[PDB]
Amino acid sequence: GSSFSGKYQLQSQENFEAFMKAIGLPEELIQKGKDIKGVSEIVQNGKHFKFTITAGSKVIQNEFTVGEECELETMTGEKVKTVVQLEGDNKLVTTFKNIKSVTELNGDIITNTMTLGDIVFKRISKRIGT
Ligand SMILES: CCCCCCCCCCCCCCCC(=O)O
Ligand SMILES: CCCCCCCCCCCCCCCC(=O)O
Repeated sequence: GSSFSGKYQLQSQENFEAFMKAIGLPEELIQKGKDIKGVSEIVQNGKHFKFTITAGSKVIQNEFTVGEECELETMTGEKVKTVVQLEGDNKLVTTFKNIKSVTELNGDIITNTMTLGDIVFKRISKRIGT
């Protein structure tokens, strides 16, 4: 299975600044990063996932197997041990650092929602070729 596989780019986001402040992203990276339409690349092979998030020179590479312990490198660079689960046929769900993350794919649109307390940080991305 390779349902999530693809190359995607941010179209729009909500609450970037409030969320990144709350998690402790350096102010310099908040200000430089707020208008970056980052590129996300996902390679899925059954339960095994590799994903790359690129925003300028900043490249975050992660991998996990659904249902197994993984170590996810977050935006600050903090690495957190967690588990990513499938929810329904189109969602990837996990929690780290008290952040609830939901990644939902519908056709060529991926929506990622991260909520920390009352702060909801929503990203909409669109497939950009192969
Ligand atoms: C060359 C100047 C450096 C640019 C630094 C960019 C700062 C990163 C911006 C954060 C983008 C948010 C990515 C989160 C991805 C996700 O939620 O899955
Ligand atoms: C960098 C923070 C760790 C991310 C934790 C979520 C792991 C499951 C989702 C992986 C697919 C990545 C899709 C991201 C799309 C986007 O950039 O908004």
